[PDB]
Parts: sequence; C-alpha cells; structure tokens
Amino acid sequence: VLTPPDQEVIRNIDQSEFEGFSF
Amino acid sequence: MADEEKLPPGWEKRMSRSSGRVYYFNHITNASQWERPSGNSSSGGKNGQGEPARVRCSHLLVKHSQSRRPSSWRQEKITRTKEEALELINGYIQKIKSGEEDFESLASQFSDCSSAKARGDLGAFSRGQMQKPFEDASFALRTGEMSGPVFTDSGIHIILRTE
Repeated sequence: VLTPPDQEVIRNIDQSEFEGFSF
Repeated sequence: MADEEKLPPGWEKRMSRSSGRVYYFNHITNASQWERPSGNSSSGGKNGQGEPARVRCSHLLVKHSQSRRPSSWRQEKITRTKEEALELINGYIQKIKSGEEDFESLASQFSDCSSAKARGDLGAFSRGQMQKPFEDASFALRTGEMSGPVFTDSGIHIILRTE
C-alpha cells in the first residue's frame, strides 16, 4: 500500500540525478 | 449490478489505510493509480512547447539519515528514518491531489534539497548533460504526469513535469 498515483512504467524524468546536482 | 466497476486481472481495487479512499493497485507490476485503466474517455495532458529533446520539471527531494549527505541548508542534523520520509512525501502528494497545496507552492515549502528556492523546478535542460541511464529517462514523462516516491541514489523524491 502506498496510496498516491505512481506509474511503474512511466516514472522516468529529470529525477534529480539527471545532472551533477547532488549526485 | 455493474460489473464495469471491477478491475481487470492483476488490478486490485484497494483502499487507503484508515482513510476510506478507494484506488487501484496493480499487484502484478506494483503500479497504482486512481484513474480507471480503460478510462480513455478523457486523458490528462498539458501543452508543452518543445519536443522530448529537452524538458523541464519540478521535484521534491527528501533526505534521510543514511543519505550521502546528512546535512542540508535548512537542516544540518537530518535524522529521519526511511519510513518517515515515505509517509511524509506521500502525504504531501495526497494534499496536492486534493487541491489543498499546489506542487509548486508545496515543493518550495517542504523541499529538503537546494531546489526549495526554485520551488522544486530544476529548469529546462537538453540531453547530453544527464547520466547515461538518466538521459533517456528525463524524456519519458510528459507534461501533466506526476510520479510518486522514486528511489534513486540521492534518496526519496517525487516529480512533476511542467514543460
């Protein structure tokens, strides 16, 4: 159980590590 | 009795813990959503200028105890457990989808990362400056899609594309 909408397949984007930002 | 209120095999009509809210949980791939899988009558999609060669989204990053960095600009003694981070970030989404706090207004507020000042907005960038696995990733979500708690190296964080 999680509750919020979360797509296992389409969830990819600039998720922080899209650049040198943080890691 | 309507049978169309049921879900296809693999999809389980679940309910929020101690809340009473009904949503759809797919135990096959572990996906979850509130919209009917076959509800193609009206799809959500915002208009964004520019092809998936470059994108612009916003994110809310939350750091935990065992993170690369246990310190931040707002909290240098970040000692929150993984269960806490998940519950708080999922809680934020729930108020957002309820129209209580907008992602932008809320991200600028609860961002544990340095993206707080920019309301979670990372900016518009083009391919090339991304990590190999993440480069093609940036372009997967469209304008109007918000994902839940994604588990990357940096930690637990949510995402919403605006352009």
